[PDB]
Amino acid sequence: MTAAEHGLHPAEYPWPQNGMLSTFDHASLRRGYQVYKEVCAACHSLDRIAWRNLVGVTHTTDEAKAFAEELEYDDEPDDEGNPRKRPGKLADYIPGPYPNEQAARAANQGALPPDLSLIAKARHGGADYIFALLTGYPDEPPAGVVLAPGMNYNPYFPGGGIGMARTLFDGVVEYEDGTPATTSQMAKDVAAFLTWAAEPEHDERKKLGLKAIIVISAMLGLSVYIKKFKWSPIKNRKFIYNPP
Amino acid sequence: MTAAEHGLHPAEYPWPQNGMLSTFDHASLRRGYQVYKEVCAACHSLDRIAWRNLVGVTHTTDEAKAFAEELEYDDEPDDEGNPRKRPGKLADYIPGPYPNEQAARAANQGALPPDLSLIAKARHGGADYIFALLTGYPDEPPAGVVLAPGMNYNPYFPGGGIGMARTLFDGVVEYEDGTPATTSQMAKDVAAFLTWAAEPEHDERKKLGLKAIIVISAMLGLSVYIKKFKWSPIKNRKFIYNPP
Amino acid sequence: KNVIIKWRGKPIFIRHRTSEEIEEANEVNVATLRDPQTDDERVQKPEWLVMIGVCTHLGCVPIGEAGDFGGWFCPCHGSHYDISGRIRRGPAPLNLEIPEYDFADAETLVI
Amino acid sequence: ATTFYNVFVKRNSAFVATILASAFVFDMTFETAIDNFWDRINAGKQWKDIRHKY
Amino acid sequence: ATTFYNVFVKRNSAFVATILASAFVFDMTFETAIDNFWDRINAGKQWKDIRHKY
Amino acid sequence: MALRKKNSLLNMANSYVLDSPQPSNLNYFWNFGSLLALCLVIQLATGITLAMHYTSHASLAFDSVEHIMRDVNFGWFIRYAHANTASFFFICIYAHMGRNIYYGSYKTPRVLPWSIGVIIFLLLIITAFMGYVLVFGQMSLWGATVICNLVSAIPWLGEDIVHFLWGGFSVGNPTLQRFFALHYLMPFVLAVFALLHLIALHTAGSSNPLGITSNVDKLSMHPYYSFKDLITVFAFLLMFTLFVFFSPDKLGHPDNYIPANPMVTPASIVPEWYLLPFYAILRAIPDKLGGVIAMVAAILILLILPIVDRSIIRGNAFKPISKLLFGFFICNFLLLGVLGQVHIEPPFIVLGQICTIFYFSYFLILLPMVSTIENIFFYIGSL
Amino acid sequence: YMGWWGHMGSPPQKGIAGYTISPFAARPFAGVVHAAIFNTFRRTKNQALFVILPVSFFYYVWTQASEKNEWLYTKAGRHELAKAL
Amino acid sequence: YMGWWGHMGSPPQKGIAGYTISPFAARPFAGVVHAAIFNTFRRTKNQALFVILPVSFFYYVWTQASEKNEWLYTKAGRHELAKAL
Ligand code: HEC
Ligand code: HEC
Ligand code: HEM
Ligand code: HEM
Ligand SMILES: CCCCCC[C@H]1C(=O)O[C@H](C)[C@H](NC(=O)c2cccc(NC=O)c2O)C(=O)O[C@@H](C)[C@@H]1OC(=O)CC(C)C
Ligand code: FES
Repeated sequence: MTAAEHGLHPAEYPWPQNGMLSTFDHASLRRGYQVYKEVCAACHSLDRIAWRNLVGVTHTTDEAKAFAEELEYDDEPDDEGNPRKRPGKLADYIPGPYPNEQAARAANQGALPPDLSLIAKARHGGADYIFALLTGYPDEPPAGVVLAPGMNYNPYFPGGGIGMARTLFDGVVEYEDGTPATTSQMAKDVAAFLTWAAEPEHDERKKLGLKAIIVISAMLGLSVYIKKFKWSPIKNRKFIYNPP
Repeated sequence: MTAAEHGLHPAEYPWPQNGMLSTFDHASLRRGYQVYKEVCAACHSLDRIAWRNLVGVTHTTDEAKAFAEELEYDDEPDDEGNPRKRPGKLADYIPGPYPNEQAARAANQGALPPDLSLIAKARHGGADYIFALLTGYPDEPPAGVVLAPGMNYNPYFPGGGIGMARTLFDGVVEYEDGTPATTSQMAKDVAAFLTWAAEPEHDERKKLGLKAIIVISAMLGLSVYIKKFKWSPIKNRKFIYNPP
Repeated sequence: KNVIIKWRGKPIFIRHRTSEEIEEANEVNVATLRDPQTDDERVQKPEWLVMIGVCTHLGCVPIGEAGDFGGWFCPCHGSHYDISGRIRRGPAPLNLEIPEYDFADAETLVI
Repeated sequence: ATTFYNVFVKRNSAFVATILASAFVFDMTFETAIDNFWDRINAGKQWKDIRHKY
Repeated sequence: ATTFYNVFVKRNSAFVATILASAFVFDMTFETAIDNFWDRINAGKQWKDIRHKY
Repeated sequence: MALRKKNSLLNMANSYVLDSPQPSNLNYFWNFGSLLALCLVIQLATGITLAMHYTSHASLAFDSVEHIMRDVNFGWFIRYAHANTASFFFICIYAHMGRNIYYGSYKTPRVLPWSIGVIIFLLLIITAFMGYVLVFGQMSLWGATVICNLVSAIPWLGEDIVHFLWGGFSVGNPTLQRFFALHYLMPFVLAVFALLHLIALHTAGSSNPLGITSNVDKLSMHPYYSFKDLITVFAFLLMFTLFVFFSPDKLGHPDNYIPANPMVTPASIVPEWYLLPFYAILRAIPDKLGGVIAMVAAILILLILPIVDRSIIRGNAFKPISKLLFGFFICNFLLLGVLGQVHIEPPFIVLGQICTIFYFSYFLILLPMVSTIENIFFYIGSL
Repeated sequence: YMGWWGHMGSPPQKGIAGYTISPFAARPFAGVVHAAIFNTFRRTKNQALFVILPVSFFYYVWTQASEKNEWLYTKAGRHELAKAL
Repeated sequence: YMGWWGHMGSPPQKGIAGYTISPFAARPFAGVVHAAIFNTFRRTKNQALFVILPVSFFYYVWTQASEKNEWLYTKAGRHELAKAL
């Protein structure tokens, strides 16, 4: 296919979490959550993440409960069977900006902003793709590209025409930790955040893998000693033949 | 337990469908549907039955479509993502009188009228229990029974006090076939109807069972001939012993 | 006042019982009780009656404050529960079950 | 009757072919026969008996 | 060192008991050692490192 | 040499189903083995089919079973066949065990097939209990609640174990999903053990109703027992047909057609009929832990029959006193069954305790006494 | 303990002559009427006691127990029930 | 075709004496360095062609195909692509 049809393949950036021994930077994850909440959440849902998931990753229990309690969720009906709302709890899922697909598409000139809970695993490239995409809107589309109406040019997106406009501009977010909120900083943070959302066990997984690698390496070394020890009678065997 | 606590056990009535070779009387089923629709459906749902299930049992396709098309059901949202209703189709399920349990209980002084799709299989007694219950409200509770407020005495119901009032009175329904709508006639019809609802394969099941009984009986007879034929050498064996 | 908290779909009655309510409950001789228990067995704190607000008969929810022993009245078959939530009159065999609840703070309980 | 044996039974290929053809015919006729029998013992009861009113 | 053999290895019951006790100790110490190592190579990155701000 | 003997694969089939040497005098009670194999095949066929239509989520399980009954072509049949064959499986298994006890199939040299058999019996109980829960009707739920709360009586760890099995604090969605997976698996484990008890039996061959050696007079398994097994297959299928087509709910409990409701408790929680004797044994002991141990011991005690039967003669065909004792044992086992489904009321409480003592005393006292005395009577009587 | 055809593990047999006829030469139903009536009567009569005694005893036990239970939960049986609890 | 210990189906063996020492009497790692270096070199050298020839050929094929494909879907390759379809 033409490279246009595939999309430009994203650069390999050195993410903090790349590397067999490396966790996420949780301060980046927290910054990234703030980007999601102030920018992406306007159009994109994060349906697979519950408030409880942020606790002990990005937020304390109190901060997360505060976020949950600011929202209203559907309760069980009252005693007259009339519908009711309740304040959110830690077990609640982070709510979407739209009630259904149709509402979502109507607000986005037909395009459906996907759920971002898995988007880091659901695209070739992962964090690098998300970072590349958000930072890769050129000021001007390459001369001679024909964009459909309501499309924006982005070379990393397959086909080139994406229904999502550039959204990150210097200082759209005010980070609470005093980090300069540059386009690239915000994209790095939110891309890290979304990667965590897709794979929240990532830190635990790689620690257990370190333990497993060490034990299995030792057992591999020892298994070879034991095999050679038990086989030495057979390898060392000699014959003396006297034809009868 | 006290017999009160168990409930009086219902009589064995000779239903048309009792008997290995007997189907339901479908004219009774149709009459019973009319009782359900005009009396029971005020409080009880029939959630497991779709309009299509009445077709070729009680109603023609046209009559059933007419019943479905009179109702409104939840459609997929419109293009602005606003909720919408549509007219019913044959694949739709017969809708309940209440949106939820809470609404149901609030309308019935706390008691929850159960769904009747399975009630004939879900009680000891089946059709006989339903018939006995609907016809078994005495004019006066036996002297010395203390009914709780909003309870009605019915000996067939375990405990005696049922939250469902007597509902069948002579001429509450006007049958379309000119059958006199007496309490007993209506109870017989509706109990038959509910029995069909619980087990709609009943007629097919018993016809295939007749075929199965006949084939398996013949094969049983033949299997015995064949076994005796193959075993006759062994059964017929005789010995002559000459001690050596 | 009595609150109704859903907890695993089942309703939880939490009553903030007054002094005189506690007194009324501490009266009934244990002897004459389908399910013999005293309020002290039921509550771990006399000001917090916490029960699973499902009637022990079939499983309707009793309407509180109503009754004949002025606690809870199941409208379904007319069983009356107490200010301890003990069964007094009607078909119900047992007293309204007590969940495992702990006072983490004096102002918050977990169930 | 030797003829009958020789044709349909002696060769197993023929015997099994005869059994399967018989099974086909039995299956078809038995279906039809049960259908008619069932309709007579349950006369005026089934949908097909009341359908004419509609 | 004959002593060591005689006590811990000669009887299989003793050998397996020694193996399992060693496994228990290894398991416990290795867990703790990995935990500390993991915290040092990922310093300032984990929640426990930023939690103090809150 | 004939292919069926030459080829290693064919030879294994041959050794079990064709040239297998059997005693020439096995009576109809030797046919329950093949009926249990037929039940196991029907359960696999119907079970796998139901699994294609069932959804293990608790919000949908009961509805999926209604979907099977109402929407799936022949769904009603596959569901009722599976549910009723579970009853027939236990009729056949009790018959098969009864035959083994009466004819002393548990004695040397067949202790091994017998002992594996006792494990098959345990797996069948577990299999059928979990399958019952999958419907997620009221009997499903309240059965899982009560039975898994017995495990709470295991001291110290019991509570933790229960919550671990449920996957939660009560019977709910996690429980249902895990029971689905296990109920799918357990029948394959059961089939493997069924095959192991046969392989174990192959060393001694089948016992026979006279309890003597059959080495003197053997008959190939086919065609003699093949065609004898067809008689009981057709007899079984006649009984199956009467239940499945004409009375599909006669063996069941209507309460399971009410969707599970953790609030409402059913009128009476009684298990499926085939568990009832064990349930009566459990109720007989007042202590919770005692009751559970007794209930498990009621099954495991079968493993000591090889020890406590002290007879020099195999089986009961020739032992009039043992036959009477066995009759009393079997009738008591049925009375236990009936006491499992009455209410916990006088005078059935005391009666259940007497029947439970009689059940255990058969293995521990009576069989050892009676078998010792009969030894002496045979010897003195024939002098 | 059990061998296979040709070394089954029978003590040596000698001097038994066994005879039988083909299934096609025999009447498979010969004397079935006589057997179904006289033979089944003989075999049943010989085993009747071993079934009838335990069944009749346990039926009587159940009957006594079920009748007592029923009577205890009547009005007449209120007092006897009160003592039994 | 294969028997079991004691009747394996070997032709009769005679006059072979086999000797070995205990695993505890041997160094299991004796001459490992020599083998790891010299023996592996020998064995690899002897088999190298059977791997290198097919792998190098199929790698070259793939390389030619992937480079052509890439070139056909450029601007420069428009005409050659048009003919190829
Ligand atoms: C006001 C609208 C809007 C905002 C703000 C927005 N998006 Fe999107 N986004 C979209 C739409 C519409 C699409 C789908 C575009 C398409 O399929 O043509 C989309 C697509 C995406 C995709 C997937 C592209 C693909 O390969 O399918 C990612 C990843 C993404 N957005 C992330 C973000 C992040 C991260 C932010 C902000 C930090 C963000 N979006 C802000 C509307 C938005
Ligand atoms: C206006 C109310 C009302 C009407 C009309 C009504 N029911 Fe009910 N029904 C109830 C209530 C409430 C219950 C539950 C009673 C209880 O649990 O105490 C109930 C229970 C039942 C039960 C189950 C009783 C049990 O065993 O749990 C059946 C069967 C039943 N109704 C059938 C019918 C039929 C058939 C009709 C009319 C043809 C009917 N009902 C009309 C309110 C009604
Ligand atoms: C799926 C369950 C089972 C299957 C399919 C099965 C099948 C069989 C079969 C086919 C035989 C040989 C034929 C026969 O005697 O009937 C047999 C024999 C036997 N089975 Fe079972 N069996 C099962 C369960 C059990 C159980 C639960 C026990 C014991 C508690 C048991 C103990 C035996 C014994 C001891 C024999 C040898 C009996 C003898 O021939 O003397 N089996 N079984
Ligand atoms: C020994 C084998 C088996 C036994 C004794 C057994 C027993 C049962 C029982 C008793 C039920 C409850 C039936 C009811 O009342 O509806 C059931 C349900 C079920 N079984 Fe099995 N089963 C067996 C094998 C299998 C197998 C192999 C599967 C393969 C998945 C399976 C799948 C199911 C399913 C999906 C249900 C739920 C649907 C239903 O209730 O009908 N079963 N089983
Ligand atoms: C096809 C070859 C694979 C070997 C295993 C298949 C089955 C097999 O061996 O069949 C045999 C026919 C066997 N019957 C007997 O032993 C038998 C012996 C003597 C008398 C009678 N009856 C009297 O008249 C018998 O019924 C049987 O039904 O046992 C099944 C359970 C076996 O299934 C398995 O274990 C595997 C799995 C499906 C349980
Ligand atoms: S349900 Fe509570 S009173 Fe019967």
